[PDB]
Amino acid sequence: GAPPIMGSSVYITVELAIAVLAILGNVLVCWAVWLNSNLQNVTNYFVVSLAAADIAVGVLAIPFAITISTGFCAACHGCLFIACFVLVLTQSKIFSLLAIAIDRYIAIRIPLRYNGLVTGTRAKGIIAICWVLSFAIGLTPMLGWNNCGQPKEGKAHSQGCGEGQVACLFEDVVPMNYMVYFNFFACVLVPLLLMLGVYLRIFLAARRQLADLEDNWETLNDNLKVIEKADNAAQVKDALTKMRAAALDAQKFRHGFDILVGQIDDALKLANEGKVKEAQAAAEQLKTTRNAYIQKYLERARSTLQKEVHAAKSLAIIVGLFALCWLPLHIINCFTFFCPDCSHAPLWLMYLAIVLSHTNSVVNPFIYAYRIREFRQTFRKIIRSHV
Ligand SMILES: Cc1c(C#N)cccc1-c1cc(-c2cn(Cc3cccc(C(C)(C)O)n3)nn2)nc(N)n1
Ligand SMILES: CC(C)CCC[C@@H](C)[C@H]1CC[C@H]2[C@@H]3CC=C4C[C@@H](O)CC[C@]4(C)[C@H]3CC[C@]12C
Ligand SMILES: CC(C)CCC[C@@H](C)[C@H]1CC[C@H]2[C@@H]3CC=C4C[C@@H](O)CC[C@]4(C)[C@H]3CC[C@]12C
Ligand SMILES: CC(C)CCC[C@@H](C)[C@H]1CC[C@H]2[C@@H]3CC=C4C[C@@H](O)CC[C@]4(C)[C@H]3CC[C@]12C
Ligand SMILES: CCCCCCCC/C=C\CCCCCCCC(=O)O
Repeated sequence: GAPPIMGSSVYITVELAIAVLAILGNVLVCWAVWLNSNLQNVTNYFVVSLAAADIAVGVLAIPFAITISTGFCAACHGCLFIACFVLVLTQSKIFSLLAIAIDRYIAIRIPLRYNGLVTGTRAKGIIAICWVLSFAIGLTPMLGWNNCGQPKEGKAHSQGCGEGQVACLFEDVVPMNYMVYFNFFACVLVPLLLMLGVYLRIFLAARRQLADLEDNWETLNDNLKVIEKADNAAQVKDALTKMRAAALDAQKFRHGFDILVGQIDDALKLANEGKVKEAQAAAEQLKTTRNAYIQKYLERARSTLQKEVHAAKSLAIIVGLFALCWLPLHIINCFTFFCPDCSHAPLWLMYLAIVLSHTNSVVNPFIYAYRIREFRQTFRKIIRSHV
């Protein structure tokens, strides 16, 4: 067996590199929100809670991980705390991520009421409430769901540990049924699936709204055809009534729809009197209102929904990379736990899976920079002005 300090040295050098980049990158996220009022919306308060958790990974959870890989003699419950602290920070990120998905779902489903429902003061109260539950979830082992009542006394002796001490190792003190049933299944997988449902519902909503617009637009332009090409009064009235509801429905900028419906009322009135050619010609005045007001709403509405879709995809990539960085390690615990006949994943793979999970704390800054113009532009200023 190769001197264990050769593998540890690599693992540790890598952990530190990752802690450095987690700190830098998420500091930049915070500095960017601090400085650009275009980034000071509720959604980004959760971005900031997320970046704080990732700063805390680099400043505390990674040094803790390095520590608890040595097996050092430690009081069992102090071992548990350096083992479990990172579970808190991770739970924090899961709640931020879920909050964000719900925020954008409210934003696209009821845009009209979002600013009176989703306020900065309520966001901050939700964040605080989430941090406190994260401490309760990730430190639950401290409350007694732990292996400190059944230490490995042979192992503690072979290391000369004091009395009451254990060799301090994540899997020796944190029970694996906590890690699998409670943490993984219930505190991680259930929320990720929820977030999956929510982003589903967001994309469906957006897809339905865009079609509604495109329908309303076609109701508008086809019912005109029916008018130009009629020779009967009632044909004109019928086609106009179907433009008016499709106009009021799209209304749900004002000069544009006032004129439009008013001109439709104008033409409806003419058509009820049997003035076919006089209604057909008043209808034609609508086309002028279409080109100048309605088609510009169609397009800005389309543009806003495409931006929400693009934004929601950017945030779902954050959640997928969270899942990618953490599932291997969860999957390993599931084998450790459910297959006592299987050999334990080898050390080298544990190294790989642990460092992989920690790299998640580096990736969010890059997503913002690659996918969110306002962040990317801010990031450039901060770098230039303070190289
Ligand atoms: C925390 C967590 C979460 C969260 N949040 C989610 C899923 C799984 C885990 C998680 C984490 C760790 C772990 C172990 N170490 C210290 C360390 C470093 C290098 C090598 C070694 C040895 C002794 C070789 O095993 N041990 N750091 N994290 N171990 C396990 N099974 N699960
Ligand atoms: C604000 C931040 C920097 C505070 C950080 C405090 C951290 C590093 C402290 C608080 C609790 C501490 C632990 C409490 C108890 C023990 C048991 C002892 O046998 C070995 C050290 C160990 C495991 C400590 C390690 C350091 C520790 C984790
Ligand atoms: C989420 C994406 C990246 C997929 C990740 C799947 C990974 C974690 C899977 C693929 C193959 C798996 C390994 C296959 C075989 C063994 C041997 C067994 O004795 C312990 C589990 C162990 C060591 C598995 C650990 C988890 C593993 C490495
Ligand atoms: C959406 C997906 C990623 C959710 C997570 C899937 C998890 C729960 C699945 C993926 C593959 C599964 C493992 C496949 C094989 C074995 C070996 C068996 O002897 C014990 C169960 C165990 C260890 C399974 C446990 C559950 C498992 C780890
Ligand atoms: C913004 C910071 C939020 C502060 C949250 C503090 C709430 C902590 C909630 C439950 C913690 C449960 C674990 C208690 C550790 C006790 C240590 C011991 O057992 O010796």
